[PDB]
Amino acid sequence: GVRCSLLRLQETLSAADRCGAALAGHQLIRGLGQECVLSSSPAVLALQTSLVFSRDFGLLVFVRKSLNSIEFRECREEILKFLCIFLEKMGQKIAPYSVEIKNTCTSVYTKDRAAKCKIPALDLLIKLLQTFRSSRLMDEFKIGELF
Amino acid sequence: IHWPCRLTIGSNLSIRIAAYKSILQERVKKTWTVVDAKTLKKEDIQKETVYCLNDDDETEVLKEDIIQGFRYGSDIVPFSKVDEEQMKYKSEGKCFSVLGFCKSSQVQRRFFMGNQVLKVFAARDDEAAAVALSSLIHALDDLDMVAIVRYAYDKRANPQVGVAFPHIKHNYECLVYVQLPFMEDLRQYMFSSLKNSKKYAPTEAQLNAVDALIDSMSLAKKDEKTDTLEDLFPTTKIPNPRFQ
Amino acid sequence: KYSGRDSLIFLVDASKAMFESQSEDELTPFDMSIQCIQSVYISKIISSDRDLLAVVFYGTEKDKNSVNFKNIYVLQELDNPGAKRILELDQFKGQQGQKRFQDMMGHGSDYSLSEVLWVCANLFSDVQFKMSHKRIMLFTNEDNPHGNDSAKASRARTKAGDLRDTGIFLDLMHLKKPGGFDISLFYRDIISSKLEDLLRKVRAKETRKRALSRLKLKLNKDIVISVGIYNLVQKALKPPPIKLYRETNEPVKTKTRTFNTSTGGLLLPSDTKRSQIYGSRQIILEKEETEELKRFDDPGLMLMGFKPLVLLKKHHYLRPSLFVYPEESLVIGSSTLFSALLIKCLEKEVAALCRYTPRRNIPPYFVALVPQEEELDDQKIQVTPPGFQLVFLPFADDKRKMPFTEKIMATPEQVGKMKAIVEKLRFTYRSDSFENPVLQQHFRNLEALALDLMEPEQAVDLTLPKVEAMNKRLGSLVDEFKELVYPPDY
DNA sequence: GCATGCTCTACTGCTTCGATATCG
DNA sequence: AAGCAGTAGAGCA
DNA sequence: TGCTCTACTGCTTCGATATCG
DNA sequence: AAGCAGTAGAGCATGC
Repeated sequence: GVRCSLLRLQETLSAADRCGAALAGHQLIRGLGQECVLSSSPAVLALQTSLVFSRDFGLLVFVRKSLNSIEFRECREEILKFLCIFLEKMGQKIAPYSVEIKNTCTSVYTKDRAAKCKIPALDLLIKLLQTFRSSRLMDEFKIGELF
Repeated sequence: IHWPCRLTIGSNLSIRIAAYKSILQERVKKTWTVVDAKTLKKEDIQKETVYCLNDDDETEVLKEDIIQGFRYGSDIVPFSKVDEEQMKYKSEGKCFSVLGFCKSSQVQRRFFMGNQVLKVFAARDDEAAAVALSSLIHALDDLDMVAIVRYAYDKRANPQVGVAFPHIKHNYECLVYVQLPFMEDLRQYMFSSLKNSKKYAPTEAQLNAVDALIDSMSLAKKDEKTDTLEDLFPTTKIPNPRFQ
Repeated sequence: KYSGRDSLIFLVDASKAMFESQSEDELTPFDMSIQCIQSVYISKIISSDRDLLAVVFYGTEKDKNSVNFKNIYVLQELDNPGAKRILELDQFKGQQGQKRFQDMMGHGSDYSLSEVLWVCANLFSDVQFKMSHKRIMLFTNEDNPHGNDSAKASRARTKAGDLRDTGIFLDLMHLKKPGGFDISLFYRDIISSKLEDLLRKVRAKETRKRALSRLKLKLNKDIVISVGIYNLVQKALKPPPIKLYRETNEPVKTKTRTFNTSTGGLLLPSDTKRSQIYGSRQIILEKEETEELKRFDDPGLMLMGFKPLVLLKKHHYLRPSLFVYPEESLVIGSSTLFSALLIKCLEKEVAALCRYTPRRNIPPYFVALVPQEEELDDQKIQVTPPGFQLVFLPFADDKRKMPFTEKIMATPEQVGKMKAIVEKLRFTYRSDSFENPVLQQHFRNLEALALDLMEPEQAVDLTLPKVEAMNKRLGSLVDEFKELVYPPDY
């Protein structure tokens, strides 16, 4: 289900003729958004909060590897719409998994061009600084640059 | 400013000529100097621009990097300027030459297409050239014969074609230069016909309503017992309201 | 439709004697077809640079097609005109190209039938866009290619009928196997020679159509009509100079800011004001203040009287002239009021006078509306559309003053000579073809970088006088017109 | 009783791009 | 930004 | 004072830059 | 201007 679809997304990146890669990316992200949400058990949820975040094959890596492109908007933008509700479908099992989210959203905002790819990816960062009004991590997000 | 040039026909009809301008678009000369508030001096602004190739986390570069690239087909092609300054069009000097003629006055009103009009007057100073030019326009007067004349201001300006209309008036006999289109600056496009249109034909009482509106809103009628025309509201003598 | 695109497939018959020299040492039809295809691409890569252009050779020895037939080799796919496509394709020029095509694909086979038209239909069907023109350019010389088997003839005319059904049309640009058009054969079953359009005639054009403003003309206060203000003579010029980085070969994406207020820092739109100086005293204002001091009216046309077509002298003009037409976003009937107004203004030769405010905040301007009745003919010589036309009119400091106090009379010994001279130089005007030297040589000079053949290519300019052909055509009356009455005599 | 769930179309805005005024 | 022809400041006689 | 190199100078042409439907 | 796309929000049917 998941990580098989993630390597299906990786082979969606690394293939040829980048229009079928666009169809596969859009349908795979909007199918992942369904195969994640049919959970009610703590087991796969506790697994997913580390399953969606890895370094060798991941959603951050997938966003940044297809970011120098004028082709792929309706897939990466769907990922960024989906992580704003990742922050609310789950609570604070993302507590150290958010500084790279800050830099992910700042990169995807300051490098891409379309406005529909800058509205959900700035809904997200505002939602994150809203939910983490707790003690730590406000020094760990670099405010003196983010201002 | 007195304009000296020289008109040619064929090999040698070298008429020393004076040109002057005429009606043109008027522009206001003063400009809005941007100052900063609460100081009332100008020097507190030092604008900058950086030619910042980011495309990533930001990299800000100095000047000495810039190739003026053009677009071709589906890509960008290089080679900025000294090469285009060499392999541009050589303009070989100014000219007020004559290309050809036409007895048929077939330069009509809806093709004039310039932003100025140039009164090419006459010679001065031993005006054998000017009496020759008045002979030329006194030959062009008798029939509807037009003159196609090629102009350049200087080496900088692109050369241009234009029409030289004759002007036979009371104390001055002049020629007036207007521009003309090159065959990139047209386009023709099919619009639907309104005579043989089976849907949008009007009624005669509607037509007479139009005619009553015209003859009640007319501004030009002949009077003063010699039946020369007097016009109400001559829309040429107004001062400009914008600078006022 | 407005965002519609057109499509063209080049189907090349390089089979039997077309690859031969026809035993003629004068011209070769393969190199002629590839020259014509290169001319089409090399014009439409700056003329109409968004259509779809494909190249397909048939009768070849190998095969390359997605239904996997035999003898049929598609080469490229439906896309833009590209420098890569022409630099790839020009490897088949001459006998060196004949041998390179021989070793690359080969030549000669029992060529296809209906199946190549099936390949064209499966090439057009893939494209997900709005095709508006569906044409096939066939480069062939034989004119009974299946003159020994009638089943293939019947199936080929059947498949061509089913290609005509869905909206595909072919125009075979005839190569010259007999030179003159003596093949008066029976190829009427498929179709719906002259090559000069494909050869020369379009080195610098464009294609476009917009409307530039949709305004409304109000007569009294309540009678409104809706007109689209088209533009018909537009002064095309050279495209903008894109900026580019040296090493990575990419655009630069500049940015711009404002600071150094005798402190440094960084500024905003609000901290700074607009200003002027007039001799000794200085004015300061806001940006809304300097944008609101030129504020008169609302966008549209305002009827301010009537006049017949006799006072306006064509000494008087200021700008180009637009063209107003009865559009369809007020009511079904504004066309009818415009048609009645058209008929009356034309037959009583009267012209409207209006004030005209172009968009949301511009000072008003006086225009004069002159009617125009259409002209078409038997063969549809649609030279004029029916509708009204703006002429602009000057105000005050447009008309300057000359020195102007000079009036000398000449002698009438020159008028007959000059009448003979202007009857010697008489040519009937033009319809087209007076193209632009600067833009033209810029086109050729940009060809000579990404195509990089030798040098700047041909650069003739059809706006120069030919004094050498003027002298003999005029004759030796230049001296008598120079000194019949008047010597300069130094 | 209003507390909820569900569905189709006009108001707002997006994006390209052609023109236009304007600065240098 | 980049020429351009009258208008003079002062070298040369 | 009489002549000319030259040191301006208002004065125009064009080329690039936001503004906007 | 030319076109697309979303969606906010008022209008169809059944609920502690």
